[PDB]
Amino acid sequence: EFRIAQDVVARENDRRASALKEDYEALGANLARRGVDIEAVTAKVEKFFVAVPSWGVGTGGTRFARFPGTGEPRGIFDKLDDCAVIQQLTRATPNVSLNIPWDKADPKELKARGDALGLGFDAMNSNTFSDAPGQAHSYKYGSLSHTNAATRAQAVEHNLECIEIGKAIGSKALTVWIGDGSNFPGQSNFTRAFERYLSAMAEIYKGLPDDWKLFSEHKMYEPAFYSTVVQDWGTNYLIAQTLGPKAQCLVDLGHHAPNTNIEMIVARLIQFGKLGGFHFNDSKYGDDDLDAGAIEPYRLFLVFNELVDAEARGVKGFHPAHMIDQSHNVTDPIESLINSANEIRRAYAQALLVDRAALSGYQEDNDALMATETLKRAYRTDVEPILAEARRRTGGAVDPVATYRASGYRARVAAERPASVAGGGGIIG
Amino acid sequence: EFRIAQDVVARENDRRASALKEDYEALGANLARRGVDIEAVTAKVEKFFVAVPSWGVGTGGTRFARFPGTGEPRGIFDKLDDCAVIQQLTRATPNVSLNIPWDKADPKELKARGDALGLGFDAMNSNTFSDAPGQAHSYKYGSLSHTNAATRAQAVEHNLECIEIGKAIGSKALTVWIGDGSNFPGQSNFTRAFERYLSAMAEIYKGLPDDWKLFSEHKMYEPAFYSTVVQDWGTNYLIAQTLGPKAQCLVDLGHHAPNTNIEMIVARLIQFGKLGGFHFNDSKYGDDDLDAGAIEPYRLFLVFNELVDAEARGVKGFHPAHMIDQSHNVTDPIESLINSANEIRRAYAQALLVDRAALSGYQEDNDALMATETLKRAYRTDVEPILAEARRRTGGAVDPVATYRASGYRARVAAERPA
Amino acid sequence: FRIAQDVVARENDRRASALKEDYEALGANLARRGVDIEAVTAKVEKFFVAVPSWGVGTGGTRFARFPGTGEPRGIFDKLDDCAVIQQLTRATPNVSLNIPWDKADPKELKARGDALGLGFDAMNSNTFSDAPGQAHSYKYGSLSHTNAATRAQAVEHNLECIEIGKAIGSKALTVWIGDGSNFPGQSNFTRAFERYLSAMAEIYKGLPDDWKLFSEHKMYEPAFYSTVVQDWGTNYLIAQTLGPKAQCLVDLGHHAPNTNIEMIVARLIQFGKLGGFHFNDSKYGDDDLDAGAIEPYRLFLVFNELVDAEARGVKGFHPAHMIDQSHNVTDPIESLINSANEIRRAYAQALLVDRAALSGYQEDNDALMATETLKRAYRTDVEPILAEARRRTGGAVDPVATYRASGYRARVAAERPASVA
Amino acid sequence: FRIAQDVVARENDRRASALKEDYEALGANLARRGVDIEAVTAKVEKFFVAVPSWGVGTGGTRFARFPGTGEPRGIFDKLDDCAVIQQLTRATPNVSLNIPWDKADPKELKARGDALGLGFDAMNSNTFSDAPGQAHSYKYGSLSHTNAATRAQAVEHNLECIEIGKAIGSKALTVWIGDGSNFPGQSNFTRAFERYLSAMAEIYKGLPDDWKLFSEHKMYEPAFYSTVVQDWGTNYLIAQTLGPKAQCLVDLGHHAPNTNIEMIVARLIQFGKLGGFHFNDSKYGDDDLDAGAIEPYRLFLVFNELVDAEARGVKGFHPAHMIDQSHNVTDPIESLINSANEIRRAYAQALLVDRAALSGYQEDNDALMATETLKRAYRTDVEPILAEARRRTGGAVDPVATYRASGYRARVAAERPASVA
Ligand SMILES: O=C[C@H](O)[C@H](O)[C@H](O)[C@H](O)CO
Ligand SMILES: O=C[C@H](O)[C@H](O)[C@H](O)[C@H](O)CO
Ligand SMILES: O=C[C@H](O)[C@H](O)[C@H](O)[C@H](O)CO
Ligand SMILES: OC[C@H]1O[C@H](O)[C@H](O)[C@H](O)[C@@H]1O
Ligand SMILES: [Mn+2]
Ligand SMILES: [Mn+2]
Ligand SMILES: [Mn+2]
Ligand SMILES: [Mn+2]
Ligand SMILES: [Mn+2]
Ligand SMILES: [Mn+2]
Ligand SMILES: [Mn+2]
Ligand SMILES: [Mn+2]
Ligand SMILES: [Mn+2]
Ligand SMILES: [Mn+2]
Repeated sequence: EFRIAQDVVARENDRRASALKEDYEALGANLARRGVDIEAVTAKVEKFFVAVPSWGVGTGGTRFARFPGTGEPRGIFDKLDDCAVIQQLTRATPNVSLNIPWDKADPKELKARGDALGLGFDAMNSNTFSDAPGQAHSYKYGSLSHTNAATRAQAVEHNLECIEIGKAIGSKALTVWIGDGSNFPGQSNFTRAFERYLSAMAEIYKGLPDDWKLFSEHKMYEPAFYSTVVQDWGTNYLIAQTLGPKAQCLVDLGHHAPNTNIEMIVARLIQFGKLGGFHFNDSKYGDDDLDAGAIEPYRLFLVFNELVDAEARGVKGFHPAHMIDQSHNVTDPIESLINSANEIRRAYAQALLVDRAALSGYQEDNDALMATETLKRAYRTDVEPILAEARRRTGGAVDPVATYRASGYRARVAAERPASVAGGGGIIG
Repeated sequence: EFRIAQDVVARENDRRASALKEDYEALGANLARRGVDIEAVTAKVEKFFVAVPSWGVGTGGTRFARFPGTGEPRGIFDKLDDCAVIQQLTRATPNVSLNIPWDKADPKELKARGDALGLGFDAMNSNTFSDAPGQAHSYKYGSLSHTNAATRAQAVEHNLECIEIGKAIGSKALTVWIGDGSNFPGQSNFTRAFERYLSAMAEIYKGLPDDWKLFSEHKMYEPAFYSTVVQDWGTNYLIAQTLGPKAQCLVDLGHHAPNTNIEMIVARLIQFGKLGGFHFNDSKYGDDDLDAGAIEPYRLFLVFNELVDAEARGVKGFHPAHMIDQSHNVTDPIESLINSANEIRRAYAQALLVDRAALSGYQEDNDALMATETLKRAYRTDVEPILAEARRRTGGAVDPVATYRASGYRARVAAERPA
Repeated sequence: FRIAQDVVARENDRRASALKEDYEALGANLARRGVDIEAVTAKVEKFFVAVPSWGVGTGGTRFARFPGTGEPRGIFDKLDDCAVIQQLTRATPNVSLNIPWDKADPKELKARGDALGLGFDAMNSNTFSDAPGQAHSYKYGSLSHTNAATRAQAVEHNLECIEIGKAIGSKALTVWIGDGSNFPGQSNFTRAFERYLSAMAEIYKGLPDDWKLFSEHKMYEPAFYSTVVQDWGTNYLIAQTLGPKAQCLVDLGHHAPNTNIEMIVARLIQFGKLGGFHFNDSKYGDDDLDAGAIEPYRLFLVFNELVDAEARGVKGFHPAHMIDQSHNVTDPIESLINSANEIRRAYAQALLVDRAALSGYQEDNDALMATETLKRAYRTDVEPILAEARRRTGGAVDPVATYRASGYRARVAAERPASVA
Repeated sequence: FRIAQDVVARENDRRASALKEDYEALGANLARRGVDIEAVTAKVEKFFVAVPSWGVGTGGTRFARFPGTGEPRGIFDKLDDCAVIQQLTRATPNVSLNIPWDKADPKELKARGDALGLGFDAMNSNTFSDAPGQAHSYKYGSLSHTNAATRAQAVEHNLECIEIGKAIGSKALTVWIGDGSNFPGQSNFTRAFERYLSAMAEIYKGLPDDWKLFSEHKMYEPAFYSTVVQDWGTNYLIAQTLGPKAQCLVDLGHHAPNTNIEMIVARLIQFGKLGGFHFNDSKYGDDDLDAGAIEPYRLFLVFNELVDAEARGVKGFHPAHMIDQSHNVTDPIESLINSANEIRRAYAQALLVDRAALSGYQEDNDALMATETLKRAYRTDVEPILAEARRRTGGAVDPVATYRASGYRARVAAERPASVA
């Protein structure tokens, strides 16, 4: 299937192939003068992928309000039709992460619907941070770390169910993020709470296929505003080290304390082989979940700088699971995921342009200036031509968001899907 | 009328009377040694009030979920009943802060309900951060500073409506907080948006009654995640200075950047007569909206230190409006509000024990240590006996939450309000 | 007796009647809550925190340093001042030394300590500033410097600190370094850490059987982009890699804005890697302000974790308590005196927590009463206990006051010359 | 000429050919975008940023300082080093002096400056550290000190700074103080601020008609609890209270974590009180790192505000640009060279922003395209424009590379004595 009319793609691409040729040829000539074959970079770029969050093709909100756009996806199947667009146009998101029970549906259908749309399935995402209809036990005071054995068991039961559904759709991992924490001093005993969590997580580990991975994800706060059981990579690490070889750490860029050097944390987890994967997005204040690289692009480059360095240093057995974890509250969800996904590839490409040998040289002789400049020369290089050409050759659009608006897709699904109503967000009932 | 049976309050008070006498008298003995009449403090304490927020009477939540308890208030009228409990037991919340359209109801009836319940109404809170049913223009991209004239006109009109309702219930102020901002660089033109906002607030100021005040409330972020038109007290001051004398700044404790010295911002505003009021709550990470004092009680005391100091220095016409802006996601909203209110009186109480003569002296001699230590001798004093005696003398409960749970009130309203 | 016994006496007498009233009032009040003020005072009496030798002198910032009168000229002077603090508070029997700032003949240090009734806490190495003669500079690092020769020299200095430590009775080595980078790309994170790990292992080898090696993390400063030991997570990896004797030292002001510090303490305790603390208060960065002066509640919440571990019966849990501060605008001695009191104050209040009730409210997810349970403890003015504790052990009911009355500062001011160049 | 003309020429001819390729490529790409590359280059050529006399010397922290070789000592060595920066970058024709640090005979300063091809930017008073002989200490504050005489001394010093300034061609006086407190209660916030506003009025009077007075805010350091001029809010209160000649100065690293700095800029511009900037970068606090070495996009966003100010043709908008960094682990010159380069880059890119389309996407609340419109400019490698601008004005294609080729560091190292060989 083709969510976008192939003629629209070819059309809009042809309307740009002229400029693209110039820019590309000019950049390839520059990189050439720098001992780099723009063709090897491009080659690698077309093969780099990140997963799109199913809960991301819909409009997000805040506790204060939600302002839905038009043609909002009604369910998981609609959401899949949308991601198919992002993939067709960028060729960088051939996989979708699901959230249960949100995208709960007949596995045969999901798998079937994806095969038609040319989409696969990334890591399963359990949900014990909200109560579903008929749920016997509330998650108000926690889930996997709740003081009630029955509630923890139910929480464990859910994650287990998530693994079955994923096993059936082709998923190879389970990411566990919970809001388990406390809003007040004394409310929780940090130790007992964690101990409970570790044990509960241990039972989930048993139900993990032999070729699967369990990813735990840390966050400093929200929904818990005083303490969070899985608050930082430190704790996260302790979890991965305890659970077993199949348990790794998930790093969501916007979940760190103000000014945290996030790229070091990536390196530390890589060092001890516990970097399960990422959750790309950007922010300025807290867990803002903004478009990848929209606020701090250099930071995103520095995170990939560690990733490429490991990739280059022959770090055997290093295939992190990349995913986009964003909330689009004031833009078309599709356009954002499209560009956020491209910004990720931009960062990657620039990281592949760094003179690794020259860098080591400067690090070794403590030449701080040239070291940081060595990185900058790569970051400064406008890799758009490479990202564009990569898309074109793989059958994507030279200019993704442009082709999309020209295809009219939004007005289209908008005419097929019911109208959404703007409402509160959760600060009150 | 009394939401809580008077016989239960009396019972629960006699039960603790003996102890309170012991503690109060020991405290009086201690304070007299420090040359402080415990009586004069109790006298001022039972006169300190702070209004409860209607939107805090029910369980709040986050963008990730909302976990309601039992007997949640069905509407504004339910909320007023629960606010009546809070006032009956603490005698510190004789007023309620409403939000329109959230609490929209017939002014005449709200007024009626309030009078019967012994409650009054504090500043009105306009709501142009969310779309009301039927609304012509969406506030998705802003309100008072929206690029589209029609949307700004609609925003202005909403606030003017808010003024009409409040005039009707005995309210004398309009607090304006908006989420206007941008989530991306370039998405907005900082100055132009601000210019629009000022122009829009100017119109509201124009329709403001002359026995009313206009409070603007700054916030660093949320809902906007890159820029916010009214981001800090700097922008806020510009705003109030421009609008006129009836427009002041409202300080919400959790709306500041990390490590910000908030008490200083409070002094500065008083110095330039632009401190309209507070939105009390506590926090640790962002605008957490936690019970006041539950995270940083000392920070709360320092804010009150500036309030009590202003009165000491002689500042005139300073009567900031005290309000509680909290969200209670995992506790009985009512019990939370009860202690938050008490905690606020606690900070005020201790700030009144500060020997200003001694303090001033150490400041002049640059004796930093004795200076800081002078504040600490006040803050370290357990003033609970004074807070309890004050409630006891004014019809309240020695142990508010204790008497509340003994009333089984929550079980009662949970039966009257199917879930 | 650095302070005349009659001064201490006279001053205690003048305040005896009030201490009696407040103490007995607090005793009654506490008795009503099922707490033995007596049992608390007795425990408070035995809570000791080590004073840093480098804190008894006026500290400064990169912009300036405003010394006071009577600044100590050397380690022996500092010890004399440390004895003033211990005599009056009775909460600081030990002193933490810094090599090479305090380097001196171990036998004289030991003798001056014994004579003053002072012992020596953990030894602190210094490879964050060059010393004269140094064959290699620590500009670009020390234990993790790219140059092996530089790392060797850092390792040697640490072993040397151990030797000095053994002679004066010390039982641990604390290692804090500025090693890091100010520019992205300057250092290869992983490689700099492997180097450090390799260097620390060697130091570990030189540890006595009854010694411990403490690694202290810090988010930034002097490194402004990356610090090798940046947070408790990296710190944990170090403790776990080096061995049983290796633990983590937590300095309150070394964390990112808003970091829940008490949790980290809880985490290290659970995994047996809580070596000790460096107490001090802060508001913006590693301010090193007097403990409890800014956030007294946070201090109490850290101690709540400390007292709870005891309550859970964690075995082999004996963390090293030390005060790590800089006093830039007060009399170093007066600040350390009160900082010591604030900590005993936090500790005291932690002991007043009705944990049986706390455990109840926690299990019942009664968040409000839970938090309220801690507050009942924290809101108690424990000063009478701290003062009575001092009296019974020969300290001053009002330390700073007795110190001012003794004219000590003025005395040492007339005895010590100010540094001119 | 500090650096040899044949070296510059040599290094430039060496890179001139490839520069041509890149430059013509950008002019091409910028043409298909509707931009005249030669228009940008002409403006870039005239973008100047003052160089701090204290920046040419290796910086340090409260823990240590590792001076490099050939350290300039005394204002004269310093001017000689700043001259290297101006010659190779051509973007720093003027120097900011700090009194008393660079105190000397005005006539000789002015004389030495013309000899080197340097002017003198705003004067910088210093009442945050005590100088030898000083009657009163600034330990507890200067312009806001509680002691009248201490404040008179500060006023007078600043006034002296204006006189030194008038004699060398300076037109403004920047006033940054450490004044604040480290403990709650120590200072009475309002009273201290009143004493400061009163003293500042005194200085204001000494300002010539064309002279301006810049006050600089800082969240913390050296004060660790509260600072008199803590934020831009207080700053504004000061500038609008002292008068038309007094404006606010904004040092990028003096803001609370996560603060939106470019917005503060806008707000001040709109109100005619943006006196100028102090460029540098940070990640934690006032790290005072090389501009754009940490968050280059933020530098651009600040500059996007500065450039838009030109277009909207704003009034009273004439910001004094100064670099205020501290180089602790690199050659002070090389750093200042690339910092001044990074600043021009920001400017160059902000200048490529299609204001028309931007404003278009703003009114339509088309946020994604709006942000993408900024990304199109910022994403453009404007180095070819930077090098070309340098080449046309007598600068070097690759400043640091030419600097290194000139072997200048080694030269001054041989002329100036270190502390140790
Ligand atoms: O904040 C929550 C984390 O980003 C999790 O990955 C979460 O599952 C995601 O936001 C979708 O719910
Ligand atoms: O962040 C919101 C501010 O605190 C406002 O006062 C708001 O109206 C209040 O929180 C109600 O939601
Ligand atoms: O920030 C530095 C840490 O406090 C270290 O413990 C340091 O060695 C101490 O301050 C003494 O210099
Ligand atoms: O003294 C160095 C500089 O650093 C300070 O933080 C301020 O930026 C001020 O400009 C001062 O002159
Ligand atoms: Mn995530
Ligand atoms: Mn940042
Ligand atoms: Mn998130
Ligand atoms: Mn508020
Ligand atoms: Mn804090
Ligand atoms: Mn709020
Ligand atoms: Mn320390
Ligand atoms: Mn420290
Ligand atoms: Mn500056
Ligand atoms: Mn600075």
